[PDB]
Amino acid sequence: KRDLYTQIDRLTDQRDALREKLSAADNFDIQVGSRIVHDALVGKSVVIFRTPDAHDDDIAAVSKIVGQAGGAVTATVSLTQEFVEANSAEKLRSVVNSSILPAGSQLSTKLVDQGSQAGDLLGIALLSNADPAAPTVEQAQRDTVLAALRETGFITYQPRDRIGTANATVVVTGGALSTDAGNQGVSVARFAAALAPRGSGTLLAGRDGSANRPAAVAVTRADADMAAEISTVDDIDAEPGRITVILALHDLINGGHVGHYGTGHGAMSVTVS
Amino acid sequence: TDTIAALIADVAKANQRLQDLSDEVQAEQESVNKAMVDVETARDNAAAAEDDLEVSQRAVKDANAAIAAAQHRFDTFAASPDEIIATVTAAKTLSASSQAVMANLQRARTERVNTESAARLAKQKADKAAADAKASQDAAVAALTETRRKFDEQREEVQRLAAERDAAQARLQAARLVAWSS
Repeated sequence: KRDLYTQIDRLTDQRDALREKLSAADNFDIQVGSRIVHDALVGKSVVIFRTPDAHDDDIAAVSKIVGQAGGAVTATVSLTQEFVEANSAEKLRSVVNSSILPAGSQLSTKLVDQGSQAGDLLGIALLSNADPAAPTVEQAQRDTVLAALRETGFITYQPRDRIGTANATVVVTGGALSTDAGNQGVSVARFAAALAPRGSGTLLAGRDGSANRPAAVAVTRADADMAAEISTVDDIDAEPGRITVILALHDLINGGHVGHYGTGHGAMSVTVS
Repeated sequence: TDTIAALIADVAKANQRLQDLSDEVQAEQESVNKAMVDVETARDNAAAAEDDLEVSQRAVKDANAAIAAAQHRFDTFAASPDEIIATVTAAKTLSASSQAVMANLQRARTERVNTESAARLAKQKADKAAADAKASQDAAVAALTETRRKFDEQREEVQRLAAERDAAQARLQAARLVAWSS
């Protein structure tokens, strides 16, 4: 068609109509969010991990929906830039492989990268093993692991005292990574995968663009081992993505079913069935 | 009420209590001896658990040093135009091998840390059993001295009563003779 003016007006009117429908669709989801996740996490606790590129509003939305599900958030641990860049790998492993490991607790000896080892030790400190034979970590023992990782600049956490044990975990990232920040994808994907066996399930949640390499969600989906260990959400920036974090966390705690959700590359569906 | 038959029966009841306290002193002395032995075995176990911990701590110290020594070779190796192209070519050729050497040393180090972790828990359990053994030896020693003081108290009461019975029997035989002589 060579009617360029009438094409611009028609396309502007189509785009504006879809924007209105989309605002209403997102408002529908906010208003029924508590109905969707009703009793999804009753009696259960979640520990939240967040990366430097994660958005405050996503963490707050996940934490609000956890509460709507009848669940509690034990703490929000921020993984510092010193951890995710992976340039302090040996300093990290010298802290993890020290007497800070609670007495009698055993570190995994399979993967020795700093991401896997940090998630393994923080899984011991902050999560409850689905296996009753595994040790129950004391409050003083958990605080020791946390203070050592905070003095060495790997983590930041709220609240600073009396953090309880959690059933499951969410690791929240931002969107797409710049190629120069590619180390952050692998370190956080391995970090998230090592938390999976230490509790009742880990979900790795990212904003739009996280399903593209080199982001953690994409690194997870492309690695057969990690894609089988943790669940992922690639659109935590949107309300359907935030609701799916809780619905897929429910699936992990009750049955251990792993899925890859959202609108991006490698997502098997938008949400759980 | 003040008859010699009643006084004799009073000595017999007091002496039965004294016999019972003597029997408790002997039984509690055996408990102190048994507890004394339990303390020495628990203290030996705690000293053996400290040796297992020291051995595992040394092994951790060695594993950490082997990682540091591998990193020192890789760092010193990295440290002229055609010579610098050759250093980079050699380092890039051996890169994946250096990673595999390091992964092997890191895994070995975690395995030593896990052995030390188990040993730390065994040392804490052995110390708790040694402290619980001492708590029992102390509770048995204190119970023995309490029965020993009740025994000493009863032995003096039995001596007092037997001295009265002996004096009354001596007075009875003397009074019988003064009456019999008249």
